Amino acid sequence: MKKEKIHLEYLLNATSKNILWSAISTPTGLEDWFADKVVSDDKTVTFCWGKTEQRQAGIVAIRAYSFIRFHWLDDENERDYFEIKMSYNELTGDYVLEITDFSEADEADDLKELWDSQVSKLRRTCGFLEHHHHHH
Repeated sequence: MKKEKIHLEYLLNATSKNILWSAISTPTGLEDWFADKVVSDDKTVTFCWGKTEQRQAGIVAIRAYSFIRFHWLDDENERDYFEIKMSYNELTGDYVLEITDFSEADEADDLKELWDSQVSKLRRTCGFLEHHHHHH
């Protein structure tokens, strides 16, 4: 009936730094692994695919890599809110990666398939292998 808030934890190896998801705050960082092209402006990110249909999303809050929040200019206040944290474990070297998503009970089954698919796979690949495929 009402969406559930879920923080999804991914274990990233000590080889990988903060720059992974800290890249999404900058144009050249984001378009390196997101969309065809990303043209930025002050406090607004403009995504450009094939010159037909280009989108904009404003930042809510951010600090280095401890947390970063994106939210659309079209979706000003409803359900399109996602944020990404990462923290450096000084006791081992590896990163704890925490993404805040909203999903219904029926959709949480998909997100838990994405949970087990990623957390088990990062171990056997030793680093990264992305399978949280583009839905919404």
